[PDB]
Amino acid sequence: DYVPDAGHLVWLNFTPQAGHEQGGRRPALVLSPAAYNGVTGLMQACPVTSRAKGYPFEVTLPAHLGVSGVVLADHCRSLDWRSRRAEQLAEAPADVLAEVRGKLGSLLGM
Amino acid sequence: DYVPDAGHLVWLNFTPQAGHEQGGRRPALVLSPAAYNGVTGLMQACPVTSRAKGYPFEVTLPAHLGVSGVVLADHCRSLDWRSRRAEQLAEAPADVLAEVRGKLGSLLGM
Repeated sequence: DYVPDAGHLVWLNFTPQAGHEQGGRRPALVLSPAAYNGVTGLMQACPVTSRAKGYPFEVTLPAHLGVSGVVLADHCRSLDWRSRRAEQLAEAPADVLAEVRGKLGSLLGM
Repeated sequence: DYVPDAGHLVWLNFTPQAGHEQGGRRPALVLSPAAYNGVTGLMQACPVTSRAKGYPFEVTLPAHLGVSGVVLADHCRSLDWRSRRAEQLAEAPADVLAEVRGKLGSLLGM
């Protein structure tokens, strides 16, 4: 009965995807709250990749979480987290969630 | 040489998708700016349906844009717009963009 909540890092399959969208099973930083995620079966989450290109939209995860890679803030997507088999991994610190949101917000024109 | 820009309504294939994610070929409201869209080949956009479910995160498109329906603000996702074959259709008015952004921002925890 796990419902991802905002700030959770979950393992999720980003496949299926198209083109340059992130694919593959990897952590994902959940941005939407569990109340939405649980009522819809969807969530907004950003994939984490170990193939960091060092660009500013990549938000690094503190080593303490045990989740390698960077959050690709700009790659946030509406995801069916049951279909994509979300599995809880960890919880990101508030500052990572704030940085990802600020960067994604700038991308979305907020 | 079209690069989608923020506020554009484009026709796009939301397939491939998983599960409850919005699929199908339909309009999309682009939120991210062309500078990003053109450098990455990705964009953040929300799907449009001409058949509203009647929920608050739908944002109705005004008449006379030649694209009708509602923008599903909560279904925004990072999309490879070349893979999904974005075709420019129209430009949404600033108030639609702002309402979509405000709704999506609430979803994303901003």
